[PDB]
Amino acid sequence: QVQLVETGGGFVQPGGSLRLSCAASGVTLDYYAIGWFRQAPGKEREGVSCIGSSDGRTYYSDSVKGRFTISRDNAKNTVYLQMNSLKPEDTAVYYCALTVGTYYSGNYHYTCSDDMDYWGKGTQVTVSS
Amino acid sequence: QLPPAYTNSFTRGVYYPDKVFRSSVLHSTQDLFLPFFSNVTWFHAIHVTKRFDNPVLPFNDGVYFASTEKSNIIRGWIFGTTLDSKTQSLLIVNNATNVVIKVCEFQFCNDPFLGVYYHKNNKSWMESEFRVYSSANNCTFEYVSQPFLMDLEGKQGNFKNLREFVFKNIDGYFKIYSKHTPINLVRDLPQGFSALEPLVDLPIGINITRFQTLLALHRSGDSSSGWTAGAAAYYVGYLQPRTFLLKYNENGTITDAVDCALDPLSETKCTLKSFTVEKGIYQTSNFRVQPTESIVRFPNITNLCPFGEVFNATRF
Amino acid sequence: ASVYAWNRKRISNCVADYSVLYNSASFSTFKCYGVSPTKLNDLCFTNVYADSFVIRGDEVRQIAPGQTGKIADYNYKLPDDFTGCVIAWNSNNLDSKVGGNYNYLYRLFRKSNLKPFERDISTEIYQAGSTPCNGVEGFNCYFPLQSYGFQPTNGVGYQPYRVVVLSFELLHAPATVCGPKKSTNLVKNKCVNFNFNGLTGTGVLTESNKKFLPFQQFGRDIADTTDAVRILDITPCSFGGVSVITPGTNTSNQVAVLYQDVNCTEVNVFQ
Ligand SMILES: *[C@@H]1O[C@H](CO)[C@@H](O)[C@H](O)[C@H]1NC(C)=O
Ligand SMILES: *[C@@H]1O[C@H](CO)[C@@H](O)[C@H](O)[C@H]1NC(C)=O
Ligand SMILES: *[C@@H]1O[C@H](CO)[C@@H](O)[C@H](O)[C@H]1NC(C)=O
Ligand SMILES: *[C@@H]1O[C@H](CO)[C@@H](O)[C@H](O)[C@H]1NC(C)=O
Ligand SMILES: *[C@@H]1O[C@H](CO)[C@@H](O)[C@H](O)[C@H]1NC(C)=O
Ligand SMILES: *[C@@H]1O[C@H](CO)[C@@H](O)[C@H](O)[C@H]1NC(C)=O
Ligand SMILES: *[C@@H]1O[C@H](CO)[C@@H](O)[C@H](O)[C@H]1NC(C)=O
Ligand SMILES: *[C@@H]1O[C@H](CO)[C@@H](O)[C@H](O)[C@H]1NC(C)=O
Repeated sequence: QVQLVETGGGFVQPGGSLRLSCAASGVTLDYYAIGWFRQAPGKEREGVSCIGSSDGRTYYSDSVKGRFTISRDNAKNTVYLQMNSLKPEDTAVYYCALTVGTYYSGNYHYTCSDDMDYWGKGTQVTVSS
Repeated sequence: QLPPAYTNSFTRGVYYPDKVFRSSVLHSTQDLFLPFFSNVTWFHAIHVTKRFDNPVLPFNDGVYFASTEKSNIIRGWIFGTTLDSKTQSLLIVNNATNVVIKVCEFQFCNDPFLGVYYHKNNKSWMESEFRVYSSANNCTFEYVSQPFLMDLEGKQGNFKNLREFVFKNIDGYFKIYSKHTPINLVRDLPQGFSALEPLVDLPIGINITRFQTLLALHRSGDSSSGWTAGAAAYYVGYLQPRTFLLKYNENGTITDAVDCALDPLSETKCTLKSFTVEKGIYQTSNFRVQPTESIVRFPNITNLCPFGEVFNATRF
Repeated sequence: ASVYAWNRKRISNCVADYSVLYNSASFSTFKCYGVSPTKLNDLCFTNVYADSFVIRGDEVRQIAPGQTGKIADYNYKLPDDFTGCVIAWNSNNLDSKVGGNYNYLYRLFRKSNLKPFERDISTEIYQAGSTPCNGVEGFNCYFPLQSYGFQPTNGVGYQPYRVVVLSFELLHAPATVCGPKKSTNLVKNKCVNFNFNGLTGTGVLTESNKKFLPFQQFGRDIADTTDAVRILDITPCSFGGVSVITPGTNTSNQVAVLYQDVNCTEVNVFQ
């Protein structure tokens, strides 16, 4: 019954600033990697960020430019992602997804494949002239 | 260095051809037997060089191995084709503790052997060195028998025990046949006839082309020079496919035997299926001439097939 | 061991009873191919290779000859002509940890599919991105190993199944593993069908006076036919001819019957 949800997709002219909330419920895993994957129409399933819950190490793509900040809300079991300087092509519906951690050789790995366990209803972001 | 010595084996090296009981009957069986009165290679072990001879010998169709011992110098055998861990090998040892039969890919050294140390302070002998193999990774067959202890000392005098073995390898089965005998000679081959009872039929299923021998030495300067072999002798002969007429007795033992290819009389006995040949004339076989140097004859005309007319045609 | 590195052990040089193994309520999943459940004891094999691991409930169906899947392609491949079969049973009690990552891992990424019966020890990073990863773990350079997460509350499809696959091999040598072929009771003083160590026949088994040798099993008399066995003598029971003595139908109708060479203490009776 582990549930995930995304909120906060926002529409504005180019260069805006937006907040995305990834709220989970009934998580049964002490450690879990959470990722954000975009999908608008005509736009496939490619990763933008994925984060390890044990310490907060962050993997991110060549399009982060630093405007993608993801904070691990520990108390409210949430991923708080904020993006400024909106990119007109990064417009998409976004899924935030949860995977089990990896404990190999006494160290933790956080892998976020194209298919990542359960997904959640997406939030669409539209930014264009 | 000294050239290998030969010996004339006399009615020696006969094993039970099959498992079936037979009483007061004569059975003519065609098996891999040891020919009567044959040259077997003789290998010594005498302190007097020191005559340390454990060379590599072929394993063509079976091996007869006699051993005249007084101190259990003979230890065992190693079987294989390459003996370099490239192909699976086999090992049998009558160690001072157990009986060991391994079948595995072993990296055999140039001179595999065993050595029992002797201490001058106390009359005790214990196994010291065992240099046969180094590694063993991929293999299946393994066996170590129940532990047991024997003398381990080297007595003075002449040979007193005769250990006879026959090794055969056919249909993936390695059969060892064994026999023990009390003998009181000095330096010879014991006379008389005694059949060799089976010992075990190991289901190995490998190619064995060559084999060696394992001997026990005595130590009491340099490791490569400070060794004494101790007195013993072992006889090696080769088995050939021959037909033997074996006479049993009231019990199941093979009391006597003849070989059909020793002399005309033995062949006649084989034909008559009896040890006693009555006065007369008997057809036994057929003398024939085996032709050699086959010759083929054809007309001598090449006929000048015109390959050149096409290969060299000037303008092409 | 985990599925990515399955442990293989060899069984040989022993007699194997599969009947107890097959009639066991513990083993929920038992599908066998290339072997007969009715005649498994009769069949003999040189070597047995047992590969043991643990997988998910759904992945059990993936482990089958000619079947492809995420686990099958990258962790354990079964040959098309595979001889032997697989055994699976639930082990949710062993993985009783409430929640967390486990050391059990599977190779979710690989460059190409495995050859049959191939093991991949190496766990180097899979360079998914076309851009040179340059040996850096991260995005587009995902770690090939993925954990399982066997929780007790998980559904039946996610419960751990302990899967062991037995492969039977008959090399260029006589087999070393055979069925129990348990012996039945011995019956004598009456001609019966006997099969002693592969020696088949019919006849009366009788107490023996002849003494064999320790290694001797069978026994043959003149003309090379079995007369004793290990010790009992084999004597075929009374067979012969039957003739009818008649005075002629012209003078009478009743007849006498001669059973030749038969001690009729077995079968107006004269010997
Ligand atoms: C066989 O033994 C006899 C023994 O006198 C010997 O003369 C002969 O040379 C031997 N045969 C061979 C081939 O060496
Ligand atoms: C014999 O003496 C040696 C000393 O070289 C010693 O190591 C060994 O234990 C002794 N054995 C016995 C039985 O006294
Ligand atoms: C033994 O040698 C024969 C040579 O014909 C070969 O066919 C066979 O494969 C070999 N077997 C082993 C176990 O080396
Ligand atoms: C062999 O047969 C003889 C009968 O002549 C008998 O005395 C002897 O005991 C038998 N051998 C054995 C080992 O029983
Ligand atoms: C074949 O041999 C015969 C016999 O001497 C000879 O006359 C003839 O010329 C030969 N032919 C050729 C083509 O060598
Ligand atoms: C022409 O070709 C033929 C091939 O049949 C060859 O034998 C011959 O030598 C060639 N000519 C010369 C001059 O080598
Ligand atoms: C028996 O044979 C005699 C010949 O003397 C004949 O007369 C008679 O009819 C025969 N009886 C029967 C029943 O055939
Ligand atoms: C026939 O059998 C009886 C008992 O079964 C025996 O007394 C008799 O001697 C047998 N006949 C012969 C000819 O031995």
